[PDB]
Amino acid sequence: TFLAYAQFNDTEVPLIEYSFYSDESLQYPKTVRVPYPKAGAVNPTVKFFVVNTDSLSSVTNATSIQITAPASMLIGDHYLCDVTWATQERISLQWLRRIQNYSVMDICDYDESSGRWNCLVARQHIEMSTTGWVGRFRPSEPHFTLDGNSFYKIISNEEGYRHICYFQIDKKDCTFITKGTW
Amino acid sequence: TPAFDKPKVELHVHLDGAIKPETILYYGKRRGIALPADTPEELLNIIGMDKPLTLPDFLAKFDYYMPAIAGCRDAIKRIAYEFVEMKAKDGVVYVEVRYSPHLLANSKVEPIPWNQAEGDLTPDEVVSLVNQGLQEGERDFGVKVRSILCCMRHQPSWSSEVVELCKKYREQTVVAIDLAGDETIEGSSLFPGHVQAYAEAVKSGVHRTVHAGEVGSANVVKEAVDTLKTERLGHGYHTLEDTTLYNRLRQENMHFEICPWSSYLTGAWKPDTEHAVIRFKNDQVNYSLNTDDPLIFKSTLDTDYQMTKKDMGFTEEEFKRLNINAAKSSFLPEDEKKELLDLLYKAYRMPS
Ligand SMILES: *[C@@H]1O[C@H](CO)[C@@H](O[C@@H]2O[C@H](CO)[C@@H](O[C@@H]3O[C@H](CO)[C@@H](O)[C@H](O[C@H]4O[C@H](CO)[C@@H](O)[C@H](O)[C@@H]4O)[C@@H]3O)[C@H](O)[C@H]2NC(C)=O)[C@H](O)[C@H]1NC(C)=O
Ligand SMILES: *[C@@H]1O[C@H](CO)[C@@H](O[C@@H]2O[C@H](CO)[C@@H](O)[C@H](O)[C@H]2NC(C)=O)[C@H](O)[C@H]1NC(C)=O
Ligand SMILES: *[C@@H]1O[C@H](CO)[C@@H](O[C@@H]2O[C@H](CO)[C@@H](O)[C@H](O)[C@H]2NC(C)=O)[C@H](O)[C@H]1NC(C)=O
Ligand SMILES: *[C@@H]1O[C@H](CO)[C@@H](O)[C@H](O)[C@H]1NC(C)=O
Ligand SMILES: [Zn+2]
Repeated sequence: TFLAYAQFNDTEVPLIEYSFYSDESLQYPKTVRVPYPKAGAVNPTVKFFVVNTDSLSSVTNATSIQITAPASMLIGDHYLCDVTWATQERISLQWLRRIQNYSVMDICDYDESSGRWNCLVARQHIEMSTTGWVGRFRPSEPHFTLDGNSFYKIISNEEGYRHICYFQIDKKDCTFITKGTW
Repeated sequence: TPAFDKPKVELHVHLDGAIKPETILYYGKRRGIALPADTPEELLNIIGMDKPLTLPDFLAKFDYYMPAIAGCRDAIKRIAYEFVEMKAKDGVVYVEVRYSPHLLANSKVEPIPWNQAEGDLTPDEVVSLVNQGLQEGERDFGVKVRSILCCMRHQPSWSSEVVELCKKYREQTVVAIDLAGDETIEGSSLFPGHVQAYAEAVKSGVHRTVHAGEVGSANVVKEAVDTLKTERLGHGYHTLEDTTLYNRLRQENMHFEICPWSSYLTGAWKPDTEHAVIRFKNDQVNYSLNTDDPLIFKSTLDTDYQMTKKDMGFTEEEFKRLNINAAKSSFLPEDEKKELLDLLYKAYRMPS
């Protein structure tokens, strides 16, 4: 039914530039130039939309519903780093701060009346670290149950081992279902 | 440095009036919206007052920045969040915040405000955003926060949906309907759409406050209470000009939301009088201390307390008891109002 998508704005991302020589037939070398943020430099920015493909007009431009992002992320630079559909009308996003030791999962439902997506702050889910960064490379992805009211997700436990946790969508606390020195 | 270094309550503060200079500057740049300054610092000075200019040249300060915030869903949510934090920076343990949802929208909005083009942000989307921000902030900075939706006096057209929103977002931080704007606009309190909103408010359980008596007759206050059925009064100062109403109000236990430093700067209080407030102190009246618009008055809640303490001999014993009235008069559900007081009594070294 729905097509979710991201939009990246590279407007002020500096360019890396390097020469490309091509076949010997090419008299003057080409300068490849690419938007690429080196460390500390200016990052892209991102926005996230969902559109409904069943109701597409051909007489009107098609309507995309933006899903803003956590106010706890908007106070500074951030990244969109996971999106996972949970049900036919439920979608989960994971945002991450430019300083990558704090991340936030949102869970959004289609709102039949408004026509929009609404994510209640009481289904939000924080994940953080003080020894390092969140995730092996990025935060893990949720695996929801059929009805989409709970999910399993690989998070790092009390003694720092990565094991499967079991969350309820509107409950801060999870239960580990595996433990061990592995 | 603090004037009253204990848990406080605040009932009268405007969101549009309490924004960070830095994040106005940020959203200006991003959107390519022109701005009188370029340092976050010296921008505060162009928007902020220190001399007591008056209500004409005050409302002009909004035009400086509002264009940069409005119409930008990202900003609405952020200023809400950043606000909760600035209250946690003062003593505040519970706040009610007021803003006009229509003044931040750029779509489905009578006169589109602040000169912006159409138009994607509906005033519904706005309240939603603001809520999501206040709720995230309550959690992250630990201050209880509820919101108050404003009707504008010169625009009685809007006040229909204002109270309708109030009803649907009851479950999410909105607890009461306000009515700021211009007081000295001919018979405003009586406008048809305005009174019918406050009618629906009473009929639907939605609590009611009204900006009335700030700079305007004691009759403005009269209509607020009688025709409009207000439970609290924004400012209320020139009600000390009708002793029958004043004394029948203390009788019925009316709450007065009072802004000391705001009064000086708006011109509503002239410095050659005793402040409206000092009377309220000796008269054992139900009242609270607020701030209205910190960004524009360049203030923190401490300034309104530092003023009351220094300029007019307020003592900790008074400060404690008016913060109690505040909670008592607050628009919380009874059970949570109780636990607020519990929190207050305890940190004041009083019982249960
Ligand atoms: C992606 O990101 C970039 C930068 O973050 C963002 O670029 C900015 O967009 C705005 C809006 O187009 C630009 O600001 C405009 O600049 C032009 C050109 O000089 C002006 O004509 C604009 O109009 C102003 O005046 C009008 C009438 O007075 C008004 O109608 C209007 O509201 C303005 O007041 C305006 O100043 C800004 O310059 C760029 N910034 C940069 C660095 O390029 C862009 O919008 C983003 N795009 C997407 C798809 O997200
Ligand atoms: C897949 O997507 C949607 C949502 O699951 C389904 O269409 C919905 O059907 C419900 C229940 O019958 C209706 O009340 C809604 O009008 C539909 N949702 C929306 C918002 O469009 C649809 O049934 C599924 N696909 C098919 C064709 O089976
Ligand atoms: C993520 O990392 C930041 C930076 O590494 C952490 O904050 C640091 O830790 C403590 C307390 O804040 C201070 O001694 C350091 O000065 C902080 N560093 C700076 C300059 O930020 C923070 O604990 C981590 N998690 C977050 C941001 O929630
Ligand atoms: C739709 O897209 C753009 C608006 O951004 C415009 O130039 C075009 O005229 C529009 N046309 C339709 C198909 O509605
Ligand atoms: Zn006010």
